[PDB]
Amino acid sequence: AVVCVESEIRGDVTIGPRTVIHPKARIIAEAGPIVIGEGNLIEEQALIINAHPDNITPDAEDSEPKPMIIGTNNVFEVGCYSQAMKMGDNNVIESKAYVGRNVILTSGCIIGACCNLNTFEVIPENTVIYGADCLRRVQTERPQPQTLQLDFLMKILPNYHHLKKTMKGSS
Amino acid sequence: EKTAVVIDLGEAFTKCGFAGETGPRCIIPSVIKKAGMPKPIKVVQYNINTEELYSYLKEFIHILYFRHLLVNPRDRRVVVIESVLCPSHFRETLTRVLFKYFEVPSVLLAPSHLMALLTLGINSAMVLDCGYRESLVLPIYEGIPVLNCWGALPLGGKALHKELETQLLEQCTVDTGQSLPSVMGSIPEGVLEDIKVRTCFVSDLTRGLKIQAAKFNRPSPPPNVDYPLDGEKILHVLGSIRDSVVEILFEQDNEEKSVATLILDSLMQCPIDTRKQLAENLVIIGGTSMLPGFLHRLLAEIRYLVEKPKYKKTLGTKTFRIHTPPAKANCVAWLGGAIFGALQDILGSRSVSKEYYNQTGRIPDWCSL
Amino acid sequence: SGNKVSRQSVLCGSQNIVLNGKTIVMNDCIIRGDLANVRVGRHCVVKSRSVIRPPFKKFSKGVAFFPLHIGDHVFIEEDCVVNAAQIGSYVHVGKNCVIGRRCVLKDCCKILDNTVLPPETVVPPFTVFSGCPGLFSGELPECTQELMIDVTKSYYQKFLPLTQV
Ligand SMILES: Nc1ncnc2c1ncn2[C@@H]1O[C@H](COP(=O)(O)OP(=O)(O)O)[C@@H](O)[C@H]1O
Repeated sequence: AVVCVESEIRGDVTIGPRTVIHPKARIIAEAGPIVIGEGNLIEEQALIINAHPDNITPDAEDSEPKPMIIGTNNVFEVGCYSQAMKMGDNNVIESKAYVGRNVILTSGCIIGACCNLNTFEVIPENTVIYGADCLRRVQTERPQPQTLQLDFLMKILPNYHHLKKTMKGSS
Repeated sequence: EKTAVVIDLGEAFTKCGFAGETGPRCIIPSVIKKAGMPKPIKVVQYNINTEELYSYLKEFIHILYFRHLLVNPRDRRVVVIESVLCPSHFRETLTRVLFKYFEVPSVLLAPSHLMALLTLGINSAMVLDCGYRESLVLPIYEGIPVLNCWGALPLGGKALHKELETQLLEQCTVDTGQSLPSVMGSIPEGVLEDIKVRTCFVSDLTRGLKIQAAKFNRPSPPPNVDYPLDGEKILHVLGSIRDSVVEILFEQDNEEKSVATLILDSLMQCPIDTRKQLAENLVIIGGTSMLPGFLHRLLAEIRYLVEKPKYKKTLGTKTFRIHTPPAKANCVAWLGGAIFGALQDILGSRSVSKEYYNQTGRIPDWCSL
Repeated sequence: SGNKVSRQSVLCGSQNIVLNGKTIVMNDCIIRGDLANVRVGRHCVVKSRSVIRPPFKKFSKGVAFFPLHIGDHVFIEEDCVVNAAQIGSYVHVGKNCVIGRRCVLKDCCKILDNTVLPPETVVPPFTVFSGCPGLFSGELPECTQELMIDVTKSYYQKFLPLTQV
């Protein structure tokens, strides 16, 4: 993976292969061990979080001892954060996506612009939300978890592949 | 020559059209939503001022044909289509805008029912008018409207939304975003209406009887048909409530109010030289009533009320037909007036000009000429 | 280089950059947009806390989308993520706005505040775009654009002596 010197990580994060983290990739995985996936591209200005501390104060039996995870082809773009997103296969997060706490991001997840993810909501597969229309379950089969949106994600991943080699060569 | 304008009086929608235009043009909600507007301004605003509404009309028509086709209507005529019961002051205020502000060549009032007849172009027919707020059974025998055969049920689409919001305000069987049972008061009317309009399939008569049984002292209301929601709050509850709306749509419970009721009223004013004709003329129309599967509940109630003891003498044994609409959803009067205005250059003389409106400024309805 | 000549900020992407006159911006922003060709513009303006980037790769035969084009007497605002923007002169961006992919606008692009553009958001000249997606709300007066832009440039240059860094 492209372990960029500018990619600011924090804590024990046993990453995976092909997890090209771009410059200024501020993250945090200390209170929760976030394992990276295979085939993503952590862009600039991101924010990976782990175990929302006592500022919010979870006064509901804080005995978490649970680590975050990632998946394949789930490249998150700039602006968008990552508040412990239990992703999967090809769950791309576009610009300025306000990542929510308990959103088990399944496949075919196209996190649109300025779409604040729903806390404690099981993000099923094959669903792309609309921008202004929050929670729009539009394109139930067009944004299909496999062969349609994941195929488009692997197609967008080609530019990420060329950029992965280019960033590994430019550094 | 040129085309013309084709606009009707719609509380919810007032489309525009040209002369002999084959196919729809553009539908837009009748309310006017402007800049810095918290709530759009309607059209059915009676006993309200005339200058503010006058202005709204000016710029709305302005941008209306702009974003429609950017045409210059100071060149072609207008086909005004009516919807009775509206105050003529309002109608003439529209005319005031038209002529005294925009100065179009000529305008011409017309009935929507005429265009509905023009869909088939026959002489005698029943009128199954089902508008946005009311209905109307004012038959057109020999191509002539039947005057005293009138009536209207003020329980249209708008009141249907009122019924919906009533039922759902009573029970919030949706979740939070855990159920939020009647926590807030305002409703997303667009979402509500999306659920409603996107799920309008009429159910069986027997199912309505089940609803009636549920009114006092129930057999399987689901699989219930009702359209997804939003706002992180979606649900799958009884869609049978819309069938409850269909039941309250026709109330005989010490009310005796229905569409068939007005058909009966017409029959009361009908003379023998109209009865069998209308039995043939089972005209199938209605604007907002685009009710899927309504033939069942409809026909069943028709041939359910035929059996009324006080009406067998009036009816006898009259069978009916299905005068199917070759037109579409509500384009009926729209396109009817479109092709109706096509070669009516002849009737362009009947189209009221601004010329005579200068020295006149008035169009007479049933008044002293 | 007729901008605010002061120690304000830094960025990268010196592929086809340009330091013209009468065009300045504020701090808290980052410039990472060398994914395709570049086209800067003098007499423009921008606020603080922003971000901009080009459309896509454009290295191979599969070229990128409409990445960038700037103009004169333009005025960007705060929190405007200009992603894939090819616009013209006297443009006007708003607060919390963002540019969409393959957006090829023209002169006098009054980009509304808190609005964003969708994919393939090519806009016309002397327009006023808005919406979550790309949607031309209204239009704009060109004379008023150049005039008010110069007036705002002088007024901002007046208070520009603040923060001598
Ligand atoms: N399948 C359907 N069933 C019942 N009503 C429908 C259906 N589809 C659309 N409609 C309604 O028909 C209405 C037409 O209203 P309309 O008669 O044009 O109002 P107005 O006459 O005031 O413009 C629309 O508002 C729409 O909600």
